Amino acid sequence: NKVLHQDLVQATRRILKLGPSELRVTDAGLICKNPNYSVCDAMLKTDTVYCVEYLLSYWESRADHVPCFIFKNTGCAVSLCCFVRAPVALVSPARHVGEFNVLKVNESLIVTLKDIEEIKPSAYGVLTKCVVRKSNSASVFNIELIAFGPENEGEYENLLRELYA
Amino acid sequence: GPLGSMLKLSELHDVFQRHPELELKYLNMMKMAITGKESICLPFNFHSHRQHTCLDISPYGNEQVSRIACTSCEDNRILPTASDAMVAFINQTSNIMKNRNFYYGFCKSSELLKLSTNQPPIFQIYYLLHAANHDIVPFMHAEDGRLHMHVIFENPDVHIPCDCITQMLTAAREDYSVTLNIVRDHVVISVLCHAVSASSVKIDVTILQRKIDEMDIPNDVSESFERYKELIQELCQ
Ligand SMILES: [Ca+2]
Ligand SMILES: [Zn+2]
Repeated sequence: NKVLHQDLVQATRRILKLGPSELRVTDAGLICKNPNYSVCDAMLKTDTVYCVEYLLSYWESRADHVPCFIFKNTGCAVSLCCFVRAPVALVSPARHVGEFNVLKVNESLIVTLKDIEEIKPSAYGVLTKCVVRKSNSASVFNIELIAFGPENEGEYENLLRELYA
Repeated sequence: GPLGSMLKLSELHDVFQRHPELELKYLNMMKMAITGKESICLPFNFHSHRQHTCLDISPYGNEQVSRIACTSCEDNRILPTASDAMVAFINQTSNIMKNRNFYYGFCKSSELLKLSTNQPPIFQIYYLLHAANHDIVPFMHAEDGRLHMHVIFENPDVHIPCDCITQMLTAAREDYSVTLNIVRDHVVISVLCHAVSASSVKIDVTILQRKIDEMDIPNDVSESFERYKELIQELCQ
């Protein structure tokens, strides 16, 4: 369980490409007691593209739980708080993520795999990523979810072949 | 092709454990955007403009497009700021021929011109649009001592870059409203001045007005402008 806990944290740092100071970990003992605590909170840079779907899907891979992440606006930046199972209760103004979202300090945005499926056109050569932007206003941020296919389908298929040797 | 059409990413994880080296390779590869477009309903007021989103007017749809998804734009190129536009406003009399096109819009009226020297965002917005799209034609008119502007795009396919807009709204903020609209198949950006705030700079009206009178209006310009002036008058009323 400690190994699992670590596994998830180490992955989150890799996929989101976060430095040691940019990820906040809460300890598994204190998480085990209460179901409503995040396992890790990731500090996200603006104008940076983040592989949210692959991270969710890795979490669904390692866990037997439908993962639940949530974008929080801290005022001067957005963080992605990561839960293994959806919390029982959340910050009131909580809604699910679309292709574009206006995130206030008050509000909080939930991201699950099922919201991504709705956004992506096909399932087979499409990966969705997210981007945070500083708003026109000072306190507000935008979360953009956008779906992506490969540069070259040959290279992609080559890669898929190389993956099964 | 065959593997690509078949595999869901929920099946790649056990596979990426054996080959963690190829995970990053896979992740980076997915950079051809498919989403980030939506339709826009005219007249499109620029308070409705979604942050960090270019506009694309074309026969294949009037649509707003996200900046990451935008492929018409050019990553290397640097477009000026509202501040650069202000500096240009300040140096008008040094760039009269460059900005010939802007001055034609006054139709040799010195009153509309004098109003422009009290209202920088008019020049600024033109300057900013022109840098993005050189093939535009401005028309100036006044109401209650306030200068307004209509900017016609000569071409039917028009791409307004994201940062061009961001800067526009900066020069336009509070005092102005901007609306995009199509009329007779042409794109027209309408800038309306609600209130003339105090300008903290003073442009030399005389050297500007006198130097503008001296310029000759070419017949290509004259005849092309002649066509377009009508178009606006039809959109107004
Ligand atoms: Ca399959
Ligand atoms: Zn663009």
